[PDB]
Amino acid sequence: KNIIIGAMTALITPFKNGKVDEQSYARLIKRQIENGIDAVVPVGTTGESATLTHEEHRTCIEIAVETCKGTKVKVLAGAGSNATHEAVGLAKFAKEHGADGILSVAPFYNKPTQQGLYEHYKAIAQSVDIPVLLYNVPGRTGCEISTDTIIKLFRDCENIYGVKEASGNIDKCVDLLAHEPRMMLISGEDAINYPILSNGGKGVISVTSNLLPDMISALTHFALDENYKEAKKINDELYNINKILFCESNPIPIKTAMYLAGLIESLEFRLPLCSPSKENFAKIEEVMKKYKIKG
Amino acid sequence: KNIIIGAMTALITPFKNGKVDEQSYARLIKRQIENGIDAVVPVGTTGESATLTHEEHRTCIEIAVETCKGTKVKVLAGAGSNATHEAVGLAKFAKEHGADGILSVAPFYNKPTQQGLYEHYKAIAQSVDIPVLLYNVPGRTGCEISTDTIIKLFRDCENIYGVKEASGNIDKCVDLLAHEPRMMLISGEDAINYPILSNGGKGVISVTSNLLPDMISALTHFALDENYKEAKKINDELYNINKILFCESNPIPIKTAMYLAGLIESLEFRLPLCSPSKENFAKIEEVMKKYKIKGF
Amino acid sequence: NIIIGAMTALITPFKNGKVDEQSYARLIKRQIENGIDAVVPVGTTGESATLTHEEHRTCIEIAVETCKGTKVKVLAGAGSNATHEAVGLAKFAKEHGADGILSVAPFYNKPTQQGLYEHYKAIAQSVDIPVLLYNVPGRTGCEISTDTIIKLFRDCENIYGVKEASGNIDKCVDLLAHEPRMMLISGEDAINYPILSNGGKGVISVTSNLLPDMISALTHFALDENYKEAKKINDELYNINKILFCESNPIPIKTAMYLAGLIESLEFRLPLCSPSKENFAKIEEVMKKYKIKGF
Amino acid sequence: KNIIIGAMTALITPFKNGKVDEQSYARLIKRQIENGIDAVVPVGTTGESATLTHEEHRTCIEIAVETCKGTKVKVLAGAGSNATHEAVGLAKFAKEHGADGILSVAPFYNKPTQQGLYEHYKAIAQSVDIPVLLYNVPGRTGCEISTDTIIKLFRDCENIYGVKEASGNIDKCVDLLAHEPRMMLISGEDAINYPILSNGGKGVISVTSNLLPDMISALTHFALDENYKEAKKINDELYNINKILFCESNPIPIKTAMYLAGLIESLEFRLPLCSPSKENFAKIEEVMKKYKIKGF
Ligand SMILES: N[C@@H](CCCC[NH3+])C(=O)O
Ligand SMILES: N[C@@H](CCCC[NH3+])C(=O)O
Ligand SMILES: N[C@@H](CCCC[NH3+])C(=O)O
Ligand SMILES: N[C@@H](CCCC[NH3+])C(=O)O
Repeated sequence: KNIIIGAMTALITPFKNGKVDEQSYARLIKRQIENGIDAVVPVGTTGESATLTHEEHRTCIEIAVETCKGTKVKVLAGAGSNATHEAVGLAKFAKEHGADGILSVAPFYNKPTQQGLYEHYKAIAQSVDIPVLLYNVPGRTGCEISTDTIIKLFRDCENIYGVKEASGNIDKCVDLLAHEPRMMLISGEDAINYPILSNGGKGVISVTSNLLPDMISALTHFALDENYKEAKKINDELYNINKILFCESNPIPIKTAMYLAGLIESLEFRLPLCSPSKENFAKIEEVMKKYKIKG
Repeated sequence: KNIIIGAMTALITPFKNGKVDEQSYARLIKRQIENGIDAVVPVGTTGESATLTHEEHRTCIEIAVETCKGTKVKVLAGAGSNATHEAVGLAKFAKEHGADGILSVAPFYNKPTQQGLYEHYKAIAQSVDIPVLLYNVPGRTGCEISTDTIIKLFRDCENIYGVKEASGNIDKCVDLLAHEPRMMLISGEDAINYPILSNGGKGVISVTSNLLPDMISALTHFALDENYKEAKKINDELYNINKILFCESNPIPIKTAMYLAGLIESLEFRLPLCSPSKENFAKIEEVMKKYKIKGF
Repeated sequence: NIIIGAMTALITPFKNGKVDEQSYARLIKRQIENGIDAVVPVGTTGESATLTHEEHRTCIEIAVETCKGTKVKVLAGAGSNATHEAVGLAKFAKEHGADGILSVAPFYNKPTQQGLYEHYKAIAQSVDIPVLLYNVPGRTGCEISTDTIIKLFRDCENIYGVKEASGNIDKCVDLLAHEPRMMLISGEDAINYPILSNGGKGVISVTSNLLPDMISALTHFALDENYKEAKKINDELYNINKILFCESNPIPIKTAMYLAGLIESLEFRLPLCSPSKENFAKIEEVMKKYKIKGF
Repeated sequence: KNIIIGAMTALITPFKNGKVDEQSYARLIKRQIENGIDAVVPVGTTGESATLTHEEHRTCIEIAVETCKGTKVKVLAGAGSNATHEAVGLAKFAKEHGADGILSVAPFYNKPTQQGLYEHYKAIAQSVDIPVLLYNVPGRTGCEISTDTIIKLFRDCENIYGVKEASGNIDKCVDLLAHEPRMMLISGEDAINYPILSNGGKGVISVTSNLLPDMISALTHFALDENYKEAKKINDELYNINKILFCESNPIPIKTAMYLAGLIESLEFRLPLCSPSKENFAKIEEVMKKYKIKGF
């Protein structure tokens, strides 16, 4: 099956005076390209997909597809929804508008059964032909795509090729690849990028890469090159930034970090997201003072 | 402060051929109305708000308002979203179209901070001049509105009057009312309706009441009338059905039970929701046999 | 035959390492002087884990003699994660004048529900005094399931109920809806009233070390079905009830006793120890809200 | 620091007629030595430490010490307790009767604070002069030794050299080795042996090695040799046995498997442990027969 692996970036969606800032967005994607990043994920969790209108969401996917066209870099379009008909709609759009594949989050809030999860993803996979990456983030969704379901879907569906794991559970990671070595396990948690990669994971979808695309890109390629000494080295030194970028909900801290680095104009969120508390603000800028940020 | 309390129902949304069965929807509300229900909650979690379009969502509110108009049964409209701008738009439609107040779920999925939660609700509360009931269901949303935030919202916003608590945390309920006895604590967890009411809760927003509106109605009014022995009696009897209705994700069992009772024509959901396992179907069917289920 | 009502998990006071036995008697007298219906020598609040049998059994004796000739009963701590030990403890408490035993679920070793049944069955059959089960999964690492609690209650005459310390009011509804004959005892102070209002017949309290009159009043107002008054006290008590667990029980309660001049010295036996300076201030501050009894 | 690393086995404690089968114990330890284990852990959790008397506890250690004498195999004695005086008492015997070091579990049930955990272990480490390995298993104890606490103990106490981690938390394993690279991180969770080792872990204390000591020792040695591909392969192969060895509480499945393998005479537990459900019995037999088991 066709895949999208390697060092991938969960793009922040910068805001300017309320509206999506289409210049910085298309610009930041270029900064990711010119820094060793293999793929970009428009409008994921980090891109505030919840606060974006279906039009704005569709716009960002299109921008991402258009800024990358003609490069090595791929676009993994965030197409998740807790309503299957929307997710399909977002899936069909990405395909008909030229994304390489889609990252489809597990339905949040409505807590579907494993059966419902299977049919949800089957419907999405069987309405496009592009690679589909599952996304398991139970802390946010209130639901867990079981290994059984994940593997079931991988086998039943031609274009479902893996899962972005952000469940903090390395046991599940071993479980996945022990019973199903053919799948692409993607790290969805920055602090444990290395352990996932060292167990056969084939890439990451990073938040930290927004700030430090070089460090994250190198880590993954070192790990993929099976240079575990160097990949662990980077993972170890990135531990502090990886943890501090979650002292409050992503993408709050990362945007704050992208702001302090001059990479974006305004520290601007769409409610219910907001700027962090001053304490966590102090903690971020301090940790930032320990790394070399490029622009 | 103006409020909406008593026996309330988280209305299921019946589908027929994929579309909302509006006649059936109106009819189910009538059944709730005539069985002692004080207010109805169109399009909550139980009404599959996640998979309705904004237009269907708005229609269900219209149907609910139209059906309760003339009765003193209030319409507490589900207006929550994980986007403040959506939540405000929904809250404004609810106001403009006759809803007596709204129910606003804590933002799900995007895990806002307590600061973000406060501003999210303040923005909503300032948008309309009708009662706003907070909704805390951390198991679904991935976030918890802390007791302190709840009390701040209640004290800072004139139309925020309470919270539907669905966390299975009785300590929190004790915490809420020990510090702010003026707020309306609403049970959103059927199994423990009585413990919440008996600690000062002033109503329930029930899933069970779709099937047994009379029993839930009587439970709440016994409790509200301080007849705790009779309220507890009913709560104990309802424990079986109260648990079985969550053998899978609400509203999967309740809709199955409604279908089994002949109260809705077809057992249809919108994906990712679907019919329960054949086993749970049999378990629900078996548990129903222990209860007198009022018809239309 | 049962033990219900307002019960106190007695603290075990230390002076220079050894159990201050005069302080123990004075405290127990103080509990009796304030309407407490039963005392629990050597519970978790009594630091059973760090005591020797020489002391575990000294304490029980003192409890028996101090209560000898009053209406106040003695529910001895007699639990262990080893059945042969718990049986020995059960037999001791009996052979030494205890009116009943409190038996915690086996901690650490995580027995099955089958094992939990065979454990308690062997305990109840060893002695002829009533046995109160103790469920505190946050401490033990296991939970006695509702079915297991009910089976034990039905299969053994002297198993008459359970001290519940799981903060799960649903389980309390479950237990009393299916087995309304058992004595559900509250083991979490903050939610004493909601448990009592659902048919609970008593509390085994930490706060009643400090405020025995109020806890005794609460429990008795609820037994008389004056739920209005029981709720008032429960609400007044919430703050002290919560602060008494700002650190692990019995660290805050012993600190409070010390601050109230009720024990000689703030002395724990390791691994327990003094609270942080911060929590010391918190505890001291919270205490001011309350009128505290002397001897 | 004096250390004890490598492939280690949490020894089962076989009972015949209620008493510790001393001869079978030595026979099992001998089998471990022959199949390449680096250390054995007498009377830990798997050793049913909870139900053994002090006489038996000490007896088991001495058997482990005397069997390992004249070999490279070390004895890491289980010597934890949730009372510091008893833990020091246990520690003092283990040191005086041959054990190369002690494994000391975090105080269970009484939940001491981080400050308490520090003073607990400091009192242990400064009362005997043999290596001490911390044991963090919060699911059994109810408390967690924080990363900061572990590093403080490592730095302020000469003979504390690392921690057996059985919390299924790889993030914590990263935090530990990233801030204190001299830490001897030992896997205490068989299913994640490889991921812990691949991050700089220096050993395992295995339940599975009782049954398959060759595979566990091969896994650990491969990982220490930077041969991650082969170490992962084995870990992947062992995943199912590593998981079903916990369908019921350890050491219930492992002892069952050892009995069905003919490695011990009888399947006796001391209460509150007991024989598994007859269905879990067949489950264990099923999984074990999918592996190659060494005799004596
Ligand atoms: N805020 C809603 C709608 C999002 C529409 C697509 N960006 C949600 O998170 O599901
Ligand atoms: N599916 C989106 C939009 C729902 C719109 C109708 N309530 C959500 O769950 O928020
Ligand atoms: N600390 C040991 C011994 C307690 C002795 C008194 N029962 C335990 O809790 O198991
Ligand atoms: N049940 C006690 C007994 C300890 C005796 C020495 N192993 C405990 O686990 O602490």
